[PDB]
Amino acid sequence: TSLYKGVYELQTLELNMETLNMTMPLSCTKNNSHHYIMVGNETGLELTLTNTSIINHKFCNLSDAHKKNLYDHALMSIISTFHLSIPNFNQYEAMSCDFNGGKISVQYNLSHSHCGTVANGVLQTFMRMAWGGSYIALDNWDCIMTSYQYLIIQNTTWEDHCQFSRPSPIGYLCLLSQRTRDIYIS
Amino acid sequence: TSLYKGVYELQTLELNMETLNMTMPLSCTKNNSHHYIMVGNETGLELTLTNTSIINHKFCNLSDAHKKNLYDHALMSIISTFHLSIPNFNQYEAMSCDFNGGKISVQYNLSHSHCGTVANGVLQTFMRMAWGGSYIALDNWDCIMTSYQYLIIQNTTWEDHCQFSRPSPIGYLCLLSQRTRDIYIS
Amino acid sequence: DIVLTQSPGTLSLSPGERATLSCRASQSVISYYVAWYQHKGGQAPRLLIYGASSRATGVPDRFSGSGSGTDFTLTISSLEPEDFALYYCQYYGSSPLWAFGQGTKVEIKRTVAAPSVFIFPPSDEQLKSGTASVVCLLNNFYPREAKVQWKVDNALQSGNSQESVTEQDSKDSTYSLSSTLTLSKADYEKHKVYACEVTHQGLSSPVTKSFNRG
Amino acid sequence: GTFTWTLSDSEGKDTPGGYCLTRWMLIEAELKCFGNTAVAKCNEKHDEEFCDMLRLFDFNKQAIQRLKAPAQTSIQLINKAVNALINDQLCMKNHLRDIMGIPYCNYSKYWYLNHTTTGRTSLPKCWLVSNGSYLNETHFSDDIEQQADNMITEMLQKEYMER
Amino acid sequence: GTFTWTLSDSEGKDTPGGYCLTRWMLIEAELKCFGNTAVAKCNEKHDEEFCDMLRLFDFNKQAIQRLKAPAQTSIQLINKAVNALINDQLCMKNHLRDIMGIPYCNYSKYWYLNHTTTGRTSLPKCWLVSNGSYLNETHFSDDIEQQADNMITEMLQKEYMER
Amino acid sequence: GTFTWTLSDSEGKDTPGGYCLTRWMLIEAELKCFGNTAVAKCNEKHDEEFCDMLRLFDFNKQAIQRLKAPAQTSIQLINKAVNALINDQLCMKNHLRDIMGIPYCNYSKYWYLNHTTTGRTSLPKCWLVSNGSYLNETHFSDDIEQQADNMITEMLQKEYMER
Amino acid sequence: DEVQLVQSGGGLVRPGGSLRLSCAAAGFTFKSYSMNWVRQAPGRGLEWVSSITSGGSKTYYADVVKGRFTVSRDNAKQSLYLQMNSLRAEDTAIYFCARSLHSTSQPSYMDVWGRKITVIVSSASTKGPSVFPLAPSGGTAALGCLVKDYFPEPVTVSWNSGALTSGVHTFPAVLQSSGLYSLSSVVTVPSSSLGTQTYICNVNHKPSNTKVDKRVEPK
Ligand SMILES: *[C@@H]1O[C@H](CO[C@@H]2O[C@@H](C)[C@@H](O)[C@@H](O)[C@@H]2O)[C@@H](O[C@@H]2O[C@H](CO)[C@@H](O[C@@H]3O[C@H](CO[C@H]4O[C@H](CO)[C@@H](O)[C@H](O)[C@@H]4O)[C@@H](O)[C@H](O[C@H]4O[C@H](CO)[C@@H](O)[C@H](O)[C@@H]4O)[C@@H]3O)[C@H](O)[C@H]2NC(C)=O)[C@H](O)[C@H]1NC(C)=O
Ligand SMILES: *[C@@H]1O[C@H](CO[C@@H]2O[C@@H](C)[C@@H](O)[C@@H](O)[C@@H]2O)[C@@H](O[C@@H]2O[C@H](CO)[C@@H](O[C@@H]3O[C@H](CO[C@H]4O[C@H](CO)[C@@H](O)[C@H](O)[C@@H]4O)[C@@H](O)[C@H](O[C@H]4O[C@H](CO)[C@@H](O)[C@H](O)[C@@H]4O)[C@@H]3O)[C@H](O)[C@H]2NC(C)=O)[C@H](O)[C@H]1NC(C)=O
Ligand SMILES: *[C@@H]1O[C@H](CO[C@@H]2O[C@@H](C)[C@@H](O)[C@@H](O)[C@@H]2O)[C@@H](O[C@@H]2O[C@H](CO)[C@@H](O[C@@H]3O[C@H](CO[C@H]4O[C@H](CO)[C@@H](O)[C@H](O)[C@@H]4O)[C@@H](O)[C@H](O[C@H]4O[C@H](CO)[C@@H](O)[C@H](O)[C@@H]4O)[C@@H]3O)[C@H](O)[C@H]2NC(C)=O)[C@H](O)[C@H]1NC(C)=O
Ligand SMILES: *[C@@H]1O[C@H](CO)[C@@H](O[C@@H]2O[C@H](CO)[C@@H](O[C@@H]3O[C@H](CO[C@H]4O[C@H](CO)[C@@H](O)[C@H](O)[C@@H]4O)[C@@H](O)[C@H](O)[C@@H]3O)[C@H](O)[C@H]2NC(C)=O)[C@H](O)[C@H]1NC(C)=O
Ligand SMILES: *[C@@H]1O[C@H](CO)[C@@H](O[C@@H]2O[C@H](CO)[C@@H](O[C@@H]3O[C@H](CO[C@H]4O[C@H](CO)[C@@H](O)[C@H](O)[C@@H]4O)[C@@H](O)[C@H](O)[C@@H]3O)[C@H](O)[C@H]2NC(C)=O)[C@H](O)[C@H]1NC(C)=O
Ligand SMILES: *[C@@H]1O[C@H](CO[C@@H]2O[C@@H](C)[C@@H](O)[C@@H](O)[C@@H]2O)[C@@H](O[C@@H]2O[C@H](CO)[C@@H](O)[C@H](O)[C@H]2NC(C)=O)[C@H](O)[C@H]1NC(C)=O
Ligand SMILES: *[C@@H]1O[C@H](CO)[C@@H](O[C@@H]2O[C@H](CO)[C@@H](O)[C@H](O)[C@H]2NC(C)=O)[C@H](O)[C@H]1NC(C)=O
Ligand SMILES: *[C@@H]1O[C@H](CO)[C@@H](O[C@@H]2O[C@H](CO)[C@@H](O)[C@H](O)[C@H]2NC(C)=O)[C@H](O)[C@H]1NC(C)=O
Ligand SMILES: *[C@@H]1O[C@H](CO)[C@@H](O[C@@H]2O[C@H](CO)[C@@H](O)[C@H](O)[C@H]2NC(C)=O)[C@H](O)[C@H]1NC(C)=O
Ligand SMILES: *[C@@H]1O[C@H](CO)[C@@H](O[C@@H]2O[C@H](CO)[C@@H](O)[C@H](O)[C@H]2NC(C)=O)[C@H](O)[C@H]1NC(C)=O
Ligand SMILES: *[C@@H]1O[C@H](CO)[C@@H](O[C@@H]2O[C@H](CO)[C@@H](O)[C@H](O)[C@H]2NC(C)=O)[C@H](O)[C@H]1NC(C)=O
Ligand SMILES: *[C@@H]1O[C@H](CO)[C@@H](O[C@@H]2O[C@H](CO)[C@@H](O)[C@H](O)[C@H]2NC(C)=O)[C@H](O)[C@H]1NC(C)=O
Ligand SMILES: *[C@@H]1O[C@H](CO)[C@@H](O[C@@H]2O[C@H](CO)[C@@H](O)[C@H](O)[C@H]2NC(C)=O)[C@H](O)[C@H]1NC(C)=O
Ligand SMILES: *[C@@H]1O[C@H](CO)[C@@H](O[C@@H]2O[C@H](CO)[C@@H](O)[C@H](O)[C@H]2NC(C)=O)[C@H](O)[C@H]1NC(C)=O
Ligand SMILES: *[C@@H]1O[C@H](CO)[C@@H](O[C@@H]2O[C@H](CO)[C@@H](O)[C@H](O)[C@H]2NC(C)=O)[C@H](O)[C@H]1NC(C)=O
Ligand SMILES: *[C@@H]1O[C@H](CO)[C@@H](O)[C@H](O)[C@H]1NC(C)=O
Repeated sequence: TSLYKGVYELQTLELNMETLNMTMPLSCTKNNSHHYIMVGNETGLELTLTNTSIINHKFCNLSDAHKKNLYDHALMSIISTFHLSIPNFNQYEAMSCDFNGGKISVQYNLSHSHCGTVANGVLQTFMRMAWGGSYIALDNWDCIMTSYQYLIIQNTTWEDHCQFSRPSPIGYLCLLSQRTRDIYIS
Repeated sequence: TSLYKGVYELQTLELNMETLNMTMPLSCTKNNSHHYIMVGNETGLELTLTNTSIINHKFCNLSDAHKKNLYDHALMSIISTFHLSIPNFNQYEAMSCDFNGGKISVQYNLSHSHCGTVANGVLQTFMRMAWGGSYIALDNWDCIMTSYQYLIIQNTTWEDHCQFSRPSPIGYLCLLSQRTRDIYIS
Repeated sequence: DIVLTQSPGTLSLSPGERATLSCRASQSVISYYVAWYQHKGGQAPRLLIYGASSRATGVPDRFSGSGSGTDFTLTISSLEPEDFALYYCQYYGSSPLWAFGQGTKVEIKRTVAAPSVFIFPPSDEQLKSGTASVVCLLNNFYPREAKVQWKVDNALQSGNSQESVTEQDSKDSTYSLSSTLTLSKADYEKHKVYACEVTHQGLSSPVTKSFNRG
Repeated sequence: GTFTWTLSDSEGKDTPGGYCLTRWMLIEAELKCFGNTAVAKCNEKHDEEFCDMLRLFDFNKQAIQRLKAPAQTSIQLINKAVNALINDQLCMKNHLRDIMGIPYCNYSKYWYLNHTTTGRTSLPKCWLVSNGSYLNETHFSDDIEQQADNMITEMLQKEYMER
Repeated sequence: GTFTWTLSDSEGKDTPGGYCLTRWMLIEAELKCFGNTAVAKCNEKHDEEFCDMLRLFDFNKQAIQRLKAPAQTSIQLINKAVNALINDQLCMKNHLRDIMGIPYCNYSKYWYLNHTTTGRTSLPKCWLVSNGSYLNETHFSDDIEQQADNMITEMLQKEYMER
Repeated sequence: GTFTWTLSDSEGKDTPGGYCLTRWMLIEAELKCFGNTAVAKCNEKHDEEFCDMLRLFDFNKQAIQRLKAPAQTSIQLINKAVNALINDQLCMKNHLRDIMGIPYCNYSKYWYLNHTTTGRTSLPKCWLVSNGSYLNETHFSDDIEQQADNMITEMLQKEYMER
Repeated sequence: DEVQLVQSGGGLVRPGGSLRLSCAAAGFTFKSYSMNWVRQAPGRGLEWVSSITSGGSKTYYADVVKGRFTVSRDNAKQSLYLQMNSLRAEDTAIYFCARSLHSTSQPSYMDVWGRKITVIVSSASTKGPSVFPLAPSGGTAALGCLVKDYFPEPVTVSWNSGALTSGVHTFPAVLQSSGLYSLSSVVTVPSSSLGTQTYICNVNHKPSNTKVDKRVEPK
């Protein structure tokens, strides 16, 4: 062991962030393409970087979904926090959603095309929310690129998804300040 | 030179804020009517207090402008930051815009008429963003008046516009907290 | 152990051109601990770049740093006369604690100059002592690459000759080289004709200078 | 805004103050108790990640114990309270450093010095990382050195005031 | 939220710390170096405009050097980082004072004391303005006086600790 | 963000600093003046409710006196300035405590110690409440005790420096 | 003063011997900084030797010098030491001290360096050189001196007692298998002047108190 000044031994500790699972979201990374932000012991949210689309239309009927009020209220907050943190978002047709039956299905079309890409804004937000192990997802003044064509956000089940990085709440809690920042008037 | 306690000489320094031109906007004042907020070495934004209108319609087709996505993304952020900082804005017909071809053309009709004037809100925001030398633009519980009829915001070229006050970033950076503050529900 | 491989080993450029020096690491490393150093012969190494891209005080801004992961770059925008020296990259934190590159030398590129060859027989005082050193001199050439072949009685010699090169002349940027064939007096008088053969890219054909004992 | 959540953990201790991270809060480790002199710095410092985590775990402990669990997990409370627990500009700093290739704090691993006979402990400091690689101890050894110095200075300030 | 950007400028100096404003950062003036004792106050004080500017210029220097320049200038980064560099309530204070006819700081001009033989320098304080007219030195002379006093107190605290 | 509003009330006093709550600012009580040593803590502390109220009442006094009254009351100014006057995370703390059944500060009632011969006063601390019931003095008696101790320590630090 | 490190120590030892290198700080807070030793063996590159943290708590060694070298510091004297024991011939090098600071606030770097310390490890005895002529054999001709079998370095060769400097090349010395050094100094001169002008090389070898002058003449 490391001894400094003869009498002080260097020691370490690692926080088990899963103790916070009942009060705040927990982000973690399963592999390069699959990332998760979990809420509690039952539900959560899978963030996918993929070439395989799941929505071929260009609708995001949030007004309908709100009125019907079948979705998980916490998950919808996270979706809103995610989308409201995207800098300079202006291609509403690059964002497709399906909320039938209360599910969460959100698809950002990253292929709508460096810094002025809508993918830039989306990926930056994805970088910040999966902060723990997002460095293996992708590789210029913060501006990012990816060969993947879609970012998909779908609700998932509580399983052992955190196979590459351990759960952390920092990514979500630090994104909260980016909401309604660098947002355009419409 | 001024000597305090016999041994301490009073000395001064003045920051050259233009060194920041590549990371943040710079505001400055050309004369009473013409004020500028510049971004980088190529583009910028001219804020005009004038009696001469440039837009006779009452449209601000932001949804169209966003979809077409021809404008400067930084300039549109500034426009949004400016408009989202206007306290108690409620006369959407006093704001006209033209975004054809990607240009920035925004016109606030200050003559729509003390503290309940839409001009008050607009001028207060203009006061805060051109903070350096805005005191020569105009002369009551923060509420302001002006004989000018229009505030015009148009994109401009990078030139030596800062002929009355030297460029500063403070006005813009301190406005960022006023966004979505004292904004009305619609 | 970490290995820092700089490239090229020798970068030959004229004054006023961009010099791009490279450093490749064994493993992937944290940019914050990559440093560049200039080393002239008559003094101690000089810190040029630290933290991959921060330029040290006194460094004249033509020097820049960039890089990430495993590939790092030192760049001089306009080579100046004092900029021709040795350069080393450095990484702190692995094993060895401080790793260095083998160094890149930047030299002045010149027009090709051919060596002027001279051969010197052994002096008689040396023979009276029992060893013979015959010296072959290659004077004022560029580039530095030169091949010297010692032949005695038309027999190729290997292992009995040391070379030594001067540093680039400050005026005309040329090199000079000496090859010293060292033989015992016994073996010296066994053979008659002594020759050094020089091949340099400035010569029309390999030049041979010879002598016969006496 | 500026954090305000106070840590309450004085019961049964030799002197009020400090904070004990239970086994549940630590990855594969037994309980770790930090004294008042270390933890009391969390009331003042504006840039110690570990202090933000202390308030975070204490808020989670308090909220779970003092509020009744909802049927479906709501994150309303943490959204309401986050800025009284952590300094969102501190992790902005860590984000900007990451963006810049500078070693940064991912809030998971911390180091501290521990006196080999008196057990006195320093306030844990975040073990930095960059592109998935954690710094080696050698990378910040002189930091550990000055930490040992502050420990020695504090131990001498205590013997003086213990008269 | 509370600022967190740390200033890094210790290379080649007689002792780590301090900050040197290069010629590029100063209007018509040569380089100006401020020592650790002055600059280290920027880590703690919540109301020194010059400290906010130190972090601002350092962030600009760092960002330019460590990030690659985009084709079109983006202000996304500064919008993301502004609150880790400056105290947006500090310039709110200066704004409210301006609104009120009270002299205020426009962040452009600063004054400091400089020892005529040892060169020791105070942390620069903002030179106030009102309706385009900058205060005269006489308007805040007693401030300069107490600054000289703190310099003398610090110089005596140094000679004591330099044993 | 972090509060910045400075209190200005030095006129006619024996030494600059402090703050006097006039009769208008107090419920059914005469003027109460607090000295520099107590009030000067408001420049540094991040968790004293009374300090936030001092800045609030001073801003109200200043704004009324230095700005002309509008025809219809506007709250634009306070919305613009609130975060330079109070720590919105401090009352978030009081809100979270209330939600949790923990005694909290409703910002209305404060207590302080007052030396019976020298008149020296401590910085008032908020008298806590829970479900409409204010704490009894017995509930925080040891707090009052350590406050008396800090008063004695400060009085001894003053006699030492008064040489 | 100026921020510098003042080197001391070094010299010549036989294999197995010992040498203590030291390096005193001037004009900077020595205790704040880690300290390092770096050497350059002849013809090779920069190579790290050892390092010590600011407070002496930690010392690190290159694998090549482990167990033979011991680094230490005295912050009160603001001094840094390297005790090289069990020296090997390959330990011949110039040596440098350099400061560094290892904190999360700074990158890693060696900003302040001392001047070179010369360390020679050899079994050879100090010996003056033997100077043999290199005689010339239209245009320009070349003559020179062969400075052979000397130890240690350096030697200073001048021509015609300092007056002849144009076109002189004194080559770097080669370390022969014997353990002794050898070099040649040459000069090109107009062939016409071979008869009129006399040519002397002046070989001074200060470590052996030897000053040799040798006439080079044709044939
Ligand atoms: C999101 O909402 C979209 C709009 O939703 C409607 O409006 C909102 C405000 C709510 O009230 C919502 O409840 C409404 O449904 C929605 O798009 C809609 O999708 C339906 C299909 O289910 C479309 O109905 C089809 O209409 C066409 C004709 O209308 C089109 O052409 C005319 C003329 O050009 C246009 O004026 C219209 O705007 C449309 O463009 C019919 O031909 C078609 O008939 C057959 O189609 C289905 C296909 O399977 C058959 O099963 C039927 O039996 C029919 O035989 C439909 O009637 C509707 O036009 C369309 N609206 C728009 C504006 O596009 C979208 O589906 C929602 N997405 C999700 C994920 O919920
Ligand atoms: C901002 O957008 C405004 C609306 O834009 C339309 O809708 C949005 C959602 C987008 O899809 C956008 O792309 C659309 O254009 C836009 O105002 C529009 O301007 C056009 C002119 O270019 C108008 O077309 C004219 O319509 C009239 C008749 O329509 C009017 O009367 C009827 C009946 O009262 C109403 O129901 C309508 O709402 C209108 O009030 C025609 O008479 C006219 O014919 C001639 O006019 C032009 C004039 O130069 C000639 O060149 C043509 O050749 C014709 O011979 C046009 O067809 C459109 O009505 C109008 N919409 C509205 C709602 O007012 C505005 O121009 C945009 N501003 C900018 C700066 O881009
Ligand atoms: C921190 O210091 C580490 C060494 O310090 C020692 O260990 C620590 C824990 C303390 O005990 C300290 O007191 C000790 O002094 C240093 O470790 C190095 O880490 C890198 C990885 O970042 C290793 O490089 C990779 O090695 C693997 C394993 O094969 C190696 O085995 C031996 C060591 O057993 C080496 O000497 C060999 O040369 C082999 O290289 C390789 O598989 C790998 O190459 C391939 O794999 C990667 C992906 O896995 C690809 O990207 C590559 O391109 C190749 O295809 C790497 O070469 C290195 O071996 C290891 N050294 C030691 C001695 O352990 C660590 O780097 C320091 N951290 C930082 C941030 O500087
Ligand atoms: C999500 O958050 C929840 C709230 O923080 C976590 O709930 C906690 O879960 C643990 C078990 O994983 C509970 O542990 C309790 O302990 C008894 C017995 O433990 C014995 O051992 C310890 C030493 O390890 C000893 O100190 C004790 O005295 C005991 O003798 C278990 O049998 C029970 O399960 C019991 O609940 C915590 O109490 C529990 N806290 C709360 C508030 O419910 C949950 O674990 C988190 N989920 C994940 C995956 O981490
Ligand atoms: C907008 O922001 C940019 C980023 O901050 C600014 O770029 C900087 O511009 C200056 C020139 O205006 C560059 O200066 C460099 O200096 C060399 C030579 O300078 C010599 O003189 C100094 C003393 O004055 C001496 O210390 C040096 O060692 C040199 O010997 C110039 O020839 C080059 O132009 C060179 O770039 C800065 O390097 C440059 N910084 C960056 C990061 O690009 C830009 O000036 C700003 N625009 C305005 C209008 O202010
Ligand atoms: C997910 O957990 C809930 C809640 O668990 C309770 O609250 C936790 C914070 C912790 O204290 C647990 O020990 C508690 O049991 C589960 O809902 C409860 O399940 C328990 C049995 O496990 C049952 O006795 C309660 O009645 C349930 N309802 C409550 C407490 O309101 C839920 O079953 C868990 N879901 C899964 C998929 O495991
Ligand atoms: C995502 O966006 C891309 C680009 O807008 C779409 O790709 C286009 O799709 C259709 C045919 O597939 C054509 O408009 C073009 O040929 C395609 N262009 C490119 C560049 O691929 C893609 O279809 C979108 N995906 C979804 C699910 O809407
Ligand atoms: C997803 O699709 C993209 C389509 O562009 C793939 O990227 C291309 O991959 C081919 C071959 O691998 C390259 O030749 C192209 O240059 C790539 N285009 C780029 C990088 O823009 C990508 O590989 C696919 N990803 C997966 C996981 O299948
Ligand atoms: C995503 O959420 C939806 C909505 O809750 C899930 O679908 C429902 O699941 C519940 C049980 O969990 C069933 O009782 C409902 O009948 C389901 N409704 C529909 C429309 O499917 C869905 O399973 C979730 N997806 C994942 C991957 O977890
Ligand atoms: C700006 O607003 C003013 C006031 O609403 C407009 O002025 C009116 O314009 C028309 C005729 O010019 C009439 O409604 C009134 O006679 C005017 N009233 C006043 C008080 O001037 C003005 O037209 C608007 N400007 C623009 C460009 O829309
Ligand atoms: C812009 O137009 C306004 C119109 O009101 C001008 O203000 C008027 O100016 C006349 C003569 O200068 C005065 O008699 C009026 O009292 C003014 N009206 C006010 C102050 O409400 C204003 O001067 C014009 N500005 C410029 C620069 O031409
Ligand atoms: C305001 O911005 C617009 C859009 O960029 C400018 O107009 C374009 O300028 C570019 C070159 O800068 C040309 O290539 C385009 O053809 C122009 N398009 C149009 C529709 O004009 C405009 O010049 C800018 N105005 C000012 C004053 O700078
Ligand atoms: C500091 O180190 C000491 C000894 O390494 C630790 O003390 C141990 O923990 C128990 C109770 O926690 C003590 O009673 C014993 O003295 C030790 N028990 C062992 C070593 O089995 C102490 O916990 C350490 N402190 C921290 C914060 O890690
Ligand atoms: C404080 O004053 C001294 C003397 O007025 C300044 O020192 C000058 O600057 C150089 C280097 O910066 C010193 O080496 C010399 O002693 C001075 N040179 C002159 C006067 O030409 C010092 O820079 C001042 N400090 C500040 C922060 O202004
Ligand atoms: C502390 O207590 C003293 C005495 O109880 C208070 O002094 C009184 O107030 C006036 C002026 O404010 C003094 O001149 C007298 O000594 C006292 N007058 C009385 C008792 O009628 C003092 O005000 C108290 N301070 C506070 C902050 O309450
Ligand atoms: C980061 O790690 C990845 C995976 O090991 C590697 O490919 C990359 O080169 C590293 N460095 C970066 C991204 O700067």
